[PDB]
Amino acid sequence: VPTAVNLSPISGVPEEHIRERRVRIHIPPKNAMQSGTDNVNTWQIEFDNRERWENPLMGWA
Amino acid sequence: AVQQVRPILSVDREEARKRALNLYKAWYRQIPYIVMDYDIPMTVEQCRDKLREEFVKHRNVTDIRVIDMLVIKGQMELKESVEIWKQKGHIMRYWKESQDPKPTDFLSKFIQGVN
Amino acid sequence: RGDIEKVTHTGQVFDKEDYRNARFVNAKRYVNENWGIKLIEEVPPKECTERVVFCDGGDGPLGHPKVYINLDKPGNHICGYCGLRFVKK
Amino acid sequence: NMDYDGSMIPAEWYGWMHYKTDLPPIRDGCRPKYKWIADHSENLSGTKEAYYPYSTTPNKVEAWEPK
Amino acid sequence: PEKIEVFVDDIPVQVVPGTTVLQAAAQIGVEIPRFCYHERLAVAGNCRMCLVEVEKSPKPVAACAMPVMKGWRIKTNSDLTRKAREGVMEFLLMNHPLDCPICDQGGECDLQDQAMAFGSDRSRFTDINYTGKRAVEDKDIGPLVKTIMTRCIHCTRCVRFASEIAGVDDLGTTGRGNDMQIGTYVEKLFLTELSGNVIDLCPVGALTNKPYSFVARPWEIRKVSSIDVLDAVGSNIVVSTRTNEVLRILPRENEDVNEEWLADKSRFACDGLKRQRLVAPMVRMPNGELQAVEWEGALIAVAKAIKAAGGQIAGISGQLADLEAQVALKDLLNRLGSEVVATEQGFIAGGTDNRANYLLNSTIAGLEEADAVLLVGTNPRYEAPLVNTRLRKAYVHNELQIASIGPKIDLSYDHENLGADAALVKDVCSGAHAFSKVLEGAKKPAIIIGADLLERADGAAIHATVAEYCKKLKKPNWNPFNVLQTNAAQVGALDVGYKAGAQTAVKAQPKVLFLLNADAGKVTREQLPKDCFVVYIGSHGDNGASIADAVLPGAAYTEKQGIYVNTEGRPQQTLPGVSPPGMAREDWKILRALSEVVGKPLPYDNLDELRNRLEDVAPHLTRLGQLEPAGDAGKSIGGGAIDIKLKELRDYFMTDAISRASPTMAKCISAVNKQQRENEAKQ
Amino acid sequence: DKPTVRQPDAVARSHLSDFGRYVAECLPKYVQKVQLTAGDELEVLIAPEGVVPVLQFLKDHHQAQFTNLVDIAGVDVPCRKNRFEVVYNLLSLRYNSRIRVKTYTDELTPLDSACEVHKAANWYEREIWDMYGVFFANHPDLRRILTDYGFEGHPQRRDFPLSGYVELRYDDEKKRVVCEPLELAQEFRKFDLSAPWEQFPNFRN
Ligand code: SF4
Ligand code: SF4
Ligand code: FES
Ligand SMILES: [Zn+2]
Repeated sequence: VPTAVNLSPISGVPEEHIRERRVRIHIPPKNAMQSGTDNVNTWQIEFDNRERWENPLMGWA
Repeated sequence: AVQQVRPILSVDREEARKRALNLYKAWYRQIPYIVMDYDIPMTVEQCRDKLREEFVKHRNVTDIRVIDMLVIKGQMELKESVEIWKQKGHIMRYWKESQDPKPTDFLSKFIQGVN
Repeated sequence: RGDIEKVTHTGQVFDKEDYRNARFVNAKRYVNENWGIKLIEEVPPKECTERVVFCDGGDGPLGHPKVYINLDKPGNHICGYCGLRFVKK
Repeated sequence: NMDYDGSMIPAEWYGWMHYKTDLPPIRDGCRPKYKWIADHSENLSGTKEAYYPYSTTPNKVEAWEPK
Repeated sequence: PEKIEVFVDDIPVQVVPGTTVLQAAAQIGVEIPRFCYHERLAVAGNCRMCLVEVEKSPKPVAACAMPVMKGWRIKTNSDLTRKAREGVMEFLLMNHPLDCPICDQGGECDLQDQAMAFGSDRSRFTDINYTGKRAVEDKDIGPLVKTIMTRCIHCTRCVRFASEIAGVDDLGTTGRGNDMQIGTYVEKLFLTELSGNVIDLCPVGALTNKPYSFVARPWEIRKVSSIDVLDAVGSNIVVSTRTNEVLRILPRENEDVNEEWLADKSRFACDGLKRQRLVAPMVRMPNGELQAVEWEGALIAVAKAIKAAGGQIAGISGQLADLEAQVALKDLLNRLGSEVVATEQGFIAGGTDNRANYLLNSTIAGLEEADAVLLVGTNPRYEAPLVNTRLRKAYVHNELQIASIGPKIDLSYDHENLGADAALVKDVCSGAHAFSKVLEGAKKPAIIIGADLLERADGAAIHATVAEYCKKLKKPNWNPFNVLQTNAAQVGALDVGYKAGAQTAVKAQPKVLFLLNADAGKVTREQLPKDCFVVYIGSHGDNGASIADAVLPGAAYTEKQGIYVNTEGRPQQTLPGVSPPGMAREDWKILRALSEVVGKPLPYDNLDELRNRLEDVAPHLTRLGQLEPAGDAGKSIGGGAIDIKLKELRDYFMTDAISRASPTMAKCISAVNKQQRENEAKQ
Repeated sequence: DKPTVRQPDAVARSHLSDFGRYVAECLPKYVQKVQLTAGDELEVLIAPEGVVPVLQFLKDHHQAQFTNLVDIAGVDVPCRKNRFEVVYNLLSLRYNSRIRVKTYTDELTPLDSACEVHKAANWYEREIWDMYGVFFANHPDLRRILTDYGFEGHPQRRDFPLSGYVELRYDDEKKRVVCEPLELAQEFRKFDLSAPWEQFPNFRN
């Protein structure tokens, strides 16, 4: 088999999130108020921030 | 590149195509028993058109293990539709009958909301 | 009804043109009558002699953690936990 | 009459009725009495004087105000 | 030279002989605890946390400042090392106040994490009952900081930062012994364009962000990487977003750009995204008032004004605009038949085609290796303060000697002013002045020119003269030409192809005019004709929005994803940490929707297609964080005196519109003027 | 002594060490690495192709009568080349002990089912089919067991979000329980509880 395998129809993600979301691979930023670098020692995948809003009842995000 | 893996129910592409056509035949036979039993507001021809659209949106894949995983999942939905094993609320989930459609032009998307 | 237009201690009130005052036609608005600011400035400051003083909430183990306040600077020194004011003459 | 419920018991007699303390509030000298302690209220659900929540923080983003 | 072998934690490693124990420990991977060692500050031995036991030694050694020798066996996880750490920080924690729930540094305090790791479990301090722990008074150090001096652990990081990097020596160490207090002796204000980093440098949080007073908690915070746009350095930041609101701006470590340092204007302007915002599309109705309308009605009103213009259309780019809104604006104007675009800050004529005329060609990380620099009418302490930190580092370490041209300025280091006349700018290029011999004899020379002299016409020829001197100062892998910009949109607009003259759009005399995030106040209504239609696209209501016949609300730099190009030429893209408020949207989406309503749409409907269009413009704007080396830069000198716009702190505080909207900068200006008026009343 | 520190069992350590070396001697083909973790538990990391005989060996040898298979646990590690790992926990009543047999599986690579050896896996691998999505070949009945009938995707995969992708409500123009895109009334507030200072110096090697 080829090693380049697309597994989008198998993972169960809706197609809108496949064609719309952008994925950022980054090393997380060090907290500038703290000298420790243990949480820096990994890479991580995070997804692009969409719209948050205030619900009209009580004020949550 | 190249990789040696264990296969899933088929060695080459022709057997996977035969399994997909067997899924289409079994789903065609299972649609008129789905319509008369599940109490859904969908005509048999609309059900067959939806089955055709479900196969069309998975025509684009080429890898045989992905195709055979899709065959295994479609066989699971067939087995969950031969025995009833489900309600009318989950059969209509393929049609997405409750979601209002969203426009695709940039002006209407600009007017409505940031999504 | 005056509880709709009443202001809470966080400075919040709904406007007259706001749609969110339509939730109060069947259930009354809850505004706490005991504001903490007025009841903490009603307590007089405590005059002390020592350079540093200790505060623990006035209850012992049931108060706040015990902290030490310096009194060499002139004025009223406010405990950051309970709001009691100390002063040295 | 025919309107009794479990919310009519005040806060001082609540532990005596629920067997938390064996001391009645007549001789319970440890129970405090402050100026800000409100009187007891029953459950006011299903009534025009019920509780309904709201946002306690004010608006944090101010608009322009062209004039 | 050679590498000596040291066995750290029974692991052999080859190190430079100048390195200490802690640098070899960080080389093999182990993190030795510290409270006073900062790698951008001088070394000190006052917190005593970093004690490690080396073999065949009677006492443990401080790992931060004891250089290694050949044959050492350092044991980080030894019993004596852990006993020394526990005893030392038990001494640190005997007098710390019980202020953790009312301490804003808690949740990210160094003392809490170093008690949970390499600390004791219970307090041995019996004397909390009687003759208890100390408490010292708070000193009003500034309006940007909140000082609770009881929590200070006397680590002397703030004093070293003031006397080394910030430049002023207002902070100091008063008292002797257990009553030693780290603060000013008198009621003074510590003022620097760099005081916010002191909150970064305090490990315990005795010095606290006063705009970020009890607002949120560090475990709650969604940290999003962004790039600040108020300064032209393009410093990498991280934005604290929690429940769809901006909280604070913190530094993110990029060694090439900012190196863990942030200006006060870049940090304390998170309040400006909350005040004077634009939330609704506004149209000036013909009764004389600007009224908020719907988006579709505002778009068709601007389209009808565009159709009524009929060929006389111009557009001005501002200072907060990103690359993508400028590209969309230029594409809309070029599709409508308008070949004129404008930028608020002016520039020389003919310098658009070559990058080096408007680029800080020497790297900001390379400016710490400079041997002699010359400032031609710039104040880098206020115009771009991290460049001044790099120049201060090169002054301290590389023995930099610096001459400046213009008025008397304080650069936080010793410097000589040659004069205020522009003719001596020729003389350094002529070779008669002694600083020309200093620059010719220097190993790595540079000449830094402010952009406000390039705003002038005749001083443009001054630019060419400096370019001739760069042909006498060329070095391998070192470009001596340097132009220090002020805003973060000028280099990007010149990379796209904007005409940087702000008077060009006025001279074109349009019937509808586009203001894209312009709040500089360079254009008024009396310069424009009476049939003009000023359209404002930016996010903040100011003097740019006060003259607009149609106001379209935009998103700020924390609400949109957009590329910004700094002075050195590194294109970096921000990230949308918080949703825009009200009906405000992204600026390029506004331009694309306006192209849809008018009738000639832009070919891109997505952000990635806009990045492909940017790739069609220039391939170096597509890659992010990568800087390509620019080429070489390529004459009647006027008699006008050289002047600097930013000569004091109160001019530095109100540079930008976001800094204008926030009340923090108004509080800073009121405190500075109050301190000056009390000094004048006392004297 | 040390009352806070947990005291281990030396005889259990010696018995599991001898049995782990015995297992590594008996099957050189399928057993990949035998390890003995803290807490006196033996983990036999094996090849995928040895999923079915080794357990059969552990069912049928005279010094390996692991008659009970108590559970099969799947762990999703996305950083590895073979993503999922599958942990078989077996209990021996004759010798009064427990063993763990760990294997690795890709998102598409099969595992041979242990239903011929232990029948409890007849549902247990089904859970690993539903939660992770690994195909178990020669299974008598492979179906989704814990999730919805119209559910798409595998939940305990780390690529799947915590709150899912869809929600369910009741709709009166269709008279049915319908499926809608997910919108929380209040979002899940993610807490950054990562340790900034390392605590254990023995686990960085
Ligand atoms: S300085 Fe650190 S340890 Fe001390 S009160 Fe603040 S959070 Fe707690
Ligand atoms: S105020 Fe903070 S940075 Fe300064 S010596 Fe004290 S603990 Fe260190
Ligand atoms: S880190 Fe070495 S004594 Fe402070
Ligand atoms: Zn108190």
